[PDB]
Amino acid sequence: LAIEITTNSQEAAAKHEAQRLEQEARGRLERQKILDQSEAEKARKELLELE
Amino acid sequence: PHARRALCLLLGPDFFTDVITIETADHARLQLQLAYNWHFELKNRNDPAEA
Repeated sequence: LAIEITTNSQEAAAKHEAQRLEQEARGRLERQKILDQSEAEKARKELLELE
Repeated sequence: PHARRALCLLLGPDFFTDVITIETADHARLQLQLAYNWHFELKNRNDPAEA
């Protein structure tokens, strides 16, 4: 038991760091979805002007 | 503990093809072959005490 507690603690911390990578990834995933939609709408301006 | 025996103390650079049995924080028992690039050092190669 006193060694399984150590295994659980280290694996939990690594799971949290894996969630860190995942959540930071999803975070700028959102922002870059956002910025590319920015450029798309910037020229959808010309789309709908000329359409 | 006591396998080799020779009359001469090799001072020149050499190595030890040693393998250890280590365990990391994830308890991962792994053996690993080492070298230990070593060499004896003598600043004054005539002094009886240091020699």
